[PDB]
Amino acid sequence: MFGKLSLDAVPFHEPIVMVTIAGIILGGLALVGLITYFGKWTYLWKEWLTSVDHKRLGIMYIIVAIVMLLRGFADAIMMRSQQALASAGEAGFLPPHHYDQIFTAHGVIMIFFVAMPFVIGLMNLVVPLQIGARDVAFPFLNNLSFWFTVVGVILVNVSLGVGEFAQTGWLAYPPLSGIEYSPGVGVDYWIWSLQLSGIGTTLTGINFFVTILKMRAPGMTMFKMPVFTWASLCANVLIIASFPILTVTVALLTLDRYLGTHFFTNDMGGNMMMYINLIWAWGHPEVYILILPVFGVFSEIAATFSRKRLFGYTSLVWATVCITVLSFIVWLHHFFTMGAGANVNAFFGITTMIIAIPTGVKIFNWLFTMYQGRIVFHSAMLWTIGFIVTFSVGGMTGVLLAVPGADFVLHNSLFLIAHFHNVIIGGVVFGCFAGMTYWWPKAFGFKLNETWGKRAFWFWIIGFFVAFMPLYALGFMGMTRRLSQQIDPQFHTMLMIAASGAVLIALGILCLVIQMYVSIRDRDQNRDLTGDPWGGRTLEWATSSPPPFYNFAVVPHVHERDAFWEMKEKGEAYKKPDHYEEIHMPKNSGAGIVIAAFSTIFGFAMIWHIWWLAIVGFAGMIITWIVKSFDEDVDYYVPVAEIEKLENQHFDEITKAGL
Amino acid sequence: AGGTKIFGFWIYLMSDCILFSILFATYAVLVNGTAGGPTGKDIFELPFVLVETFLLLFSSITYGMAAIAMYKNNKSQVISWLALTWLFGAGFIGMEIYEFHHLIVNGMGPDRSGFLSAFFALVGTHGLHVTSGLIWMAVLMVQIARRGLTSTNRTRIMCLSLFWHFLDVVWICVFTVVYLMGAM
Amino acid sequence: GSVKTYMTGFILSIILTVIPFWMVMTGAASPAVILGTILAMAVVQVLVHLVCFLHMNTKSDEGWNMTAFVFTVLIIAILVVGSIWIMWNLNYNMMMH
Amino acid sequence: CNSALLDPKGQIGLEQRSLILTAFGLMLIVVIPAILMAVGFAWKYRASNKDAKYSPNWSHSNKVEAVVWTVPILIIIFLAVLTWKTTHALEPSKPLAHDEKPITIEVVSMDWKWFFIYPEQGIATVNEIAFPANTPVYFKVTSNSVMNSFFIPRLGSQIYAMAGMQTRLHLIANEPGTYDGISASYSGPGFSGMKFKAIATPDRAAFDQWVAKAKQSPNTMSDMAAFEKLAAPSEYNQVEYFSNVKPDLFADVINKFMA
Ligand code: HEO
Ligand SMILES: CCCCCCCCCCCCCCCCCC(=O)OC[C@H](COP(=O)(O)OCCN)OC(=O)CCCCCCCCCCCCCCCCC
Ligand SMILES: CCCCCCCCCCCCCCCCCC(=O)OC[C@H](COP(=O)(O)OCCN)OC(=O)CCCCCCCCCCCCCCCCC
Ligand SMILES: CCCCCCCCCCCCCCCCCC(=O)OC[C@H](COP(=O)(O)OCCN)OC(=O)CCCCCCCCCCCCCCCCC
Ligand SMILES: CCCCCCCCCCCCCCCCCC(=O)OC[C@H](COP(=O)(O)OCCN)OC(=O)CCCCCCCCCCCCCCCCC
Ligand code: HEM
Ligand SMILES: [Cu+2]
Repeated sequence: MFGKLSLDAVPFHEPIVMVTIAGIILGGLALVGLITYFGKWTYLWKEWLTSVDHKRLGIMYIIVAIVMLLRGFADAIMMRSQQALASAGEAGFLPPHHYDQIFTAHGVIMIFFVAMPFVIGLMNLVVPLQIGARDVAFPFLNNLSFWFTVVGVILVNVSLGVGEFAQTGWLAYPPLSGIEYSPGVGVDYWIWSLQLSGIGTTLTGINFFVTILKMRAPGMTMFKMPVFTWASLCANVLIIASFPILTVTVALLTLDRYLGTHFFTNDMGGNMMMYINLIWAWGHPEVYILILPVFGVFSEIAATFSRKRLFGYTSLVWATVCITVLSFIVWLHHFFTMGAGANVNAFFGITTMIIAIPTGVKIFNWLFTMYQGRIVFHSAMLWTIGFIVTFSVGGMTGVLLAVPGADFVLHNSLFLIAHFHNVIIGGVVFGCFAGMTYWWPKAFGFKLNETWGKRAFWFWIIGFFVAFMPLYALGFMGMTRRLSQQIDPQFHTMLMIAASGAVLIALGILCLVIQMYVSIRDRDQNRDLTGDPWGGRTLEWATSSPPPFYNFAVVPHVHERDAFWEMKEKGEAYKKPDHYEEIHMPKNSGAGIVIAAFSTIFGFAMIWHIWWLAIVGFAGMIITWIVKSFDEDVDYYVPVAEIEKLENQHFDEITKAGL
Repeated sequence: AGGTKIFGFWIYLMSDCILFSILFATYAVLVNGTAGGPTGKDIFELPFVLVETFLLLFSSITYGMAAIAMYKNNKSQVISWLALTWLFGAGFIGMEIYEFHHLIVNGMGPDRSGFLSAFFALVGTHGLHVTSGLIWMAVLMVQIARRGLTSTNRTRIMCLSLFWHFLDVVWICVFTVVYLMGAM
Repeated sequence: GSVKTYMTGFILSIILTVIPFWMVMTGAASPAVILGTILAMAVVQVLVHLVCFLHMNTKSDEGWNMTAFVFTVLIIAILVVGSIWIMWNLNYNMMMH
Repeated sequence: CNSALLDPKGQIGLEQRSLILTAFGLMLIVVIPAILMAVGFAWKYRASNKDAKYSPNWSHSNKVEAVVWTVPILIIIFLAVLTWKTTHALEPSKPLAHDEKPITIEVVSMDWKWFFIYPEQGIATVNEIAFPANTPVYFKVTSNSVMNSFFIPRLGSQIYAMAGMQTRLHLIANEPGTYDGISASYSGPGFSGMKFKAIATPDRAAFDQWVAKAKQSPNTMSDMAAFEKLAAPSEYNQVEYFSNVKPDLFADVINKFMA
C-alpha cells in the first residue's frame, strides 16, 4: 500500500494499455479456471512446478519463451503500424510517451525472456541426454534458475499494468536513465527484471559447465562429445564470465537512482562513458551466448538429415573455442562514434572481423556435411538451409559495420536494426524453431505436423526479407532508430513494405500455433514408438520417447563419436540387461518457487519504495535458503521393479517395430 | 558428489572474481573524480587499514585450522576454531562499519564526489561478501553442533573454505589498489 | 604436514603485508620503487594464498580447477586493461583542445 | 543509388562510400559461394536424386579444410589493412588538408533542439547552420543534457555529444545545397524533432549575407541566464537567430558539469 503506489500509477484514460491489461487478467483467469475444472493443481505441483527433472524444466523454459514471443511480437507490430502512419503526415496512435517504452520492452523481452529461455531450454532438455547423464549436476539449482526467469517475466508484465516501463532503450544508457531525467519507476522495473533474472541464468551457466565436465558417460572424452554439447559448453563459459558484468553494471545504476551516488552522472565526478563501456563488455558475449548453441543445433540436424557424418569435427570444435575467447575483446565496436582515437577504433575493428573467420569455418563445414549425403527435406532441415542463406547475409552486414569508417555513417541506423534482426531471426529464431521440431518427439513422444511446419518456415523466410531488407535501404537513406513522430515522407513506401513483411511474420507465428494444435489433436497417429523417429546419431535417440525420467537404466559406454550410430552399425543398439540396479535420483522441492516468490515481492517493493516489504521480501529469500540447508530428504532410490516396468514396455515396442 | 559441489562452487568464485574486477575497473576510472572534495590522501588512515588487514589474515589461518580438525574426527575443535574466525571476521566488519560511519557523518558519503561512490561500492561490496560468509559460518556452526561432521557438513566446510579464503585474496587487491596506492 | 603449509603461508603473508604498509608510512625516498614493490608483493601474496590456503594444484579436477582460474585471470586482464585503455583514450579526447 | 550515402555530397561521405563498396565487394567472394552451395548442394544431393554420389563416411579432407581456413583468413587480412588505413584517414578530430581557413561552429545539444554558436561571427542559431561550400567546417559538439549524436548523413561521419565533454568533427561540402541533419542517438520524448538544416552556400558572399541576417535579430545570448531560458525543455523548435552571443559561451556549457 505504502511507498509510491497511489492508484494513479494504473494507466486509466489510456485505452490501448487497458485493453491489453484486461486481455491478460481475463486471459489468465480463464487459464486458472481450466486447471481447477480439470483438477490439475496437484498435478502441476509435484510433477512440473517443483520438478528437478531437466526435461520438465527444459519444456517450461520454452513455454515461457513462446508466450513471451507473442507479447514481444505484438508490440513490434505496433511500431511497424506507427512508423507507417507517422510517415506520410499522420500523427496517429502511440504518442512518444507510449512509443518509447515499446522498443525498450521489445528489446528486453525478446533478448532476456524469449531468446535466452529458448536457448537455455534446448540446452536443458538435450545436454544431459547427449552425454549419458541422468540429470544436471545441481538439480535444485536448475529448478531455482527457471523460477528466477519467471520473476523477470512477471516484473516486465506488471510494468504494463501497475506502472510504466523504461523509456531509454533496452540497455538503459546514462543520464537519460538517471534519476534526474527518468524520475519514474520505469528504469526501476528495468533494473530489477534484469537483476533477478540475471542471477538465475548465472546459476544456469555454472550448472551446465559442471554437468558437461563431470557428469559425462564413461568412455566419452571431450573430443568424442556431440557438437551441440561442445557448443553448449562454450556458451556456458560466456555466461559465467560475462553475466557478472551485467550484475555489477545494473547495481551501479541502482546506487545512482536510490542512494544518489555519482558513477555515470554528469556533475560530481561521475563518468557516463564508463557504463557504455561496461554494458557492452557484457553486451557482445550475450549475443554469442545466443548464437553458439544454435550453431550446435544446426550441426546435429545437418548430420541427421543428410544421413552423413559431420564434416570437420575438429575444425568445428576449435572454431567454437575460438569464438568463446574472441567474444571478450571486440566490445568497443558498439560505440565507435563515442570519440576514441584511431588506434582504439582500428584495434577493435580489426579483431571484430577476426571472429568472422571461425564463423565462416562453421558455415562451410555444414555445407560439406551435406555435400555427398542423401538430404531429406524435413521441416528442421528447411530451417537449416534457410539459416545458411540468412545468416550469411546479416553476418556479412556486421563485418561491414565492423569497419569504423563505414560505421560512422551507419551507427544507430535502420541498417544496424536490420543487421541484428538478420542474425537473430535468421540465426537464433530459426535455430530455436529447428531444435523445437527436431527434439519434439523426444520431449513428448509424438511428432509435429510436417505440413504446417513447412508453411511456418516459408512465412518466417522471405517474410523476414520483406520486413528487414527495406530497413537496409532505409539505413542508407539516413533514417535512424527509435523514430516515432513526423517521419520524413521519403522514408514512406519503404516503411510500408517493412510493415507488410511484419504481417508475413505474423502468419508464421500463426502457422506455429496451428502446427502445435494439429499435432496435439493427432498425437495418437504420429506416435514415436522406438525413440528414434529420424536416423539419429547421438545418445539422445537411444532412449525411449519420452525418456523414462532417469533417462538411462544403465549408463552407456561410449567408444566413438556418434555413439548411437556406432551401436546401430555394430548391430547391438538395443540390449536388455540381465539385471538392473537402483538409481539415485533427486527429489522435487517446493523451495525455489518460494525463494522466487519472495524475490518478486522484494523486486516489486524496491521499485515502489515500499521499504518494509523489501526487507520482508529479502529476509524471506535468506530464511528459505537457510531452512533448505537443514533438509536431509533430498534424494531417493528408484526400485528395480519401477525400472523393469519401464524398460520392458520400451523393448516390446522395439520388438513390434522390426528391431 | 562432494567434489562436484566443491568444483561447482569454485566456478562460482571465478564468476565472483570477475564481479570484483568490474568494481576495480570502475574505481581506477573514477579515482580522480573528486568533485572538489577529499582525495585518497585526505581520507585513508593506514594504521586503521593495517589492523583490518591482519584481522582478515587471522581469520584465514583460523579457518585452515578448522579444516585441519575436520580431517580428524574432532567435532568440538572444528566448532571452537569456527568460533574464532567468526570473531575475527566480525572485527573486520565492525571496523569497516566504523570507517563508513565516520565518512557519512562528516559529509564524505557516496552521494558526494564520485570517487567516493567508487570507494563505497568496492569496499562495501567486499564487506557484503564477508557479512554473507559470516551468516553462512553461523549457519554451518549450528549444523555441525546438531548433526556432527557428516558427509554433507564436511562438503559445506570445504565450500566455505573456498569462499572465506577468496575474500582474503580479494582484500589483498583492495588495500593495494585503494589504500596503499591512494595514500602515496 | 598441512599445518606446516598453513603456518608458512601465514608467516609469508605477514611479511608481504608489513613491507608495503611500512614503505608508504615511511616514504622510502622514491615514489616509483614503492609502487613497483607494492604491486610485486601483492601478486606474490596472492600466489601464496592460492597455494597455501586455497590448495591450488595442476592435478585437482583432472586438469581443471586451475585452467578455470587461468582463464578468468586472462578475462579479468582483458576486461580491466581493456577498459582502462579505452577510458584513458576517451578521457584524453573530449577535452577542450 | 541517390540516397544520401550512395550519393554523398561531402569528401568524408565520398571516402566512406568507397569504403562501404570495397568492403561489400570483398565479402561477396565468400558469401555468394556460401549461399550458392547452400541451395546447390540441397538440390543436387537430394535423397530422391539417385544419380548423385553418396559418401556417408566422408568427414575429413586436408585439402578442403585448408581452403575453408585460408580464404576467410586472406579476405579478413585484406579487410584489416584498410580498416587500419581508413580508420586513421576518416577519423573525426583530424583536420582536413585543404588550407582554406576552416570555419569553427560550436554545437550544443538541448532538449530537444540543436543550438549552434558561431564564435568568430558572434552569431547563435537554433536548428539551422550555414557554411560556404568547399571550405572545411570544424564542429565542436557538446550536450547540455543526455547523450545525443550529431549527424549530417549526406556530408559524412557522425559523433556523439556528451555533457561536460567536447567531441570534434571535421566536415566539408563539395556541392552547394541544403542537407537535413538529425540526432542519431535517442534522447527522450522530443527526439523525433531534433532535425536541423545545414545550408551549403555557393560562396562566402552568400554566407556573409546569412550572418548579416542573423545579427539583425533582436534576441541575444549575452549571458547564461538567456541560455537556460532557451535550454528549458521544448519540442519541434523553429529556426531562431541570436545577434549577440557571449564570447566564451561554449566553455560555460562544458564548465557547468566539470565544476
Ligand atoms: C545473436 C545476434 C548477433 C550475432 C550473431 C552478431 C554477430 C556479429 N555482430 Fe552484430 N551480432 C549480434 C547481435 C548484435 N550485434 C549488434 C551490433 C553490432 C555492431 C554495431 C554497429 C553499430 O553500432 O552501428 C557490429 C560492428 C556488430 C558486428 C558483428 C559481427 C562482425 C558479427 C559476426 O560474428 C558475424 C559473422 C558471420 C559472418 C561473417 C557470415 C558467415 C561467414 C561466411 C558466410 C563466410 C566467411 C566470411 C567472412 C569471414 C567475411 N554487431 C547489435 C546491436 C544492439 C543495439 O544496437 O542495441 C546486436 C543485438
Ligand atoms: C549470481 C550473480 C550475482 C551474485 C550476487 C547474488 C547471488 C548470491 C548467491 C549465489 C550463490 C551461488 C552458489 C552456487 C553454487 C553451485 C555449486 C554448489 O556448491 O552447489 C550447491 C547447491 C546445489 O544444489 P543441488 O546440488 O541441486 O542440491 C541442493 C540440496 N539442498 O547450491 C545450492 O542449492 C545453493 C545455492 C542456491 C541458492 C541461492 C539463491 C539465493 C540467491 C539470492 C540472491 C539475492 C540478491 C538480491 C540482490 C540482487 C543484487 C542487487
Ligand atoms: C524440443 C522441445 C519442445 C518444445 C517445448 C514445448 C513448447 C510448446 C508447448 C506446447 C506443448 C505442450 C503440450 C503437449 C503435451 C502433450 C499433450 C498431451 O499429453 O495431452 C494432454 C491433454 C489432453 O490429454 P488428456 O486426455 O488429459 O491425457 C491423455 C494423454 N495421452 O492435451 C491437451 O489438450 C492439453 C495440452 C497442454 C497444453 C498446454 C501448454 C501451453 C503452451 C502454450 C504455448 C503457446 C500457446 C498459444 C495459444 C494456445 C491457445 C489458443
Ligand atoms: C504469479 C502470476 C504470474 C504467473 C506466471 C506463470 C508462471 C510460470 C509458468 C510456467 C510453467 C508452465 C506449466 C507447464 C505445464 C506443461 C504441461 C505439459 O506440457 O504437459 C502436460 C501433459 C503432457 O503429458 P505427458 O506426456 O505425461 O507430459 C510429459 C512430457 N515430457 O499432459 C497431461 O497429461 C496433463 C494435462 C494437464 C496439463 C495442463 C496444464 C496447462 C499448462 C499451464 C499453463 C501454460 C501456459 C501459460 C504459461 C505462462 C507463462 C508465463
Ligand atoms: C546486495 C547483497 C545481496 C546478498 C545476497 C546473498 C547473501 C546473503 C546471505 C547468504 C549467506 C547464507 C546462505 C545460506 C548459508 C548456508 C548454505 C549452505 O549450506 O551452504 C553450503 C552450500 C553447499 O550446498 P549444499 O551443501 O548442497 O546445501 C544447499 C543449501 N540450500 O554452498 C553453497 O553453494 C551455498 C552457499 C553459497 C553462498 C554464496 C555467497 C553469496 C555472495 C553474495 C554476494 C553479496 C554482495 C553482492 C552485491 C551485488 C553485486 C554487486
Ligand atoms: C519477429 C519479428 C520482429 C520484428 C518485426 C521486430 C521489429 C522491431 C522494430 C520495428 C524495432 C525498432 C526499430 C527502431 O528502433 O527503429 C526493433 C528493435 C529491437 N528488436 Fe526487434 N523485431 C522482431 C523480432 C526480434 C527478436 C526475435 C529479437 C530477439 C533478440 C529482437 C530484438 C530487438 C532489439 C534488441 C531491438 C532494439 C531495442 C531498442 O531499440 O531499444 N527483435 N524490432
Ligand atoms: Cu557486438
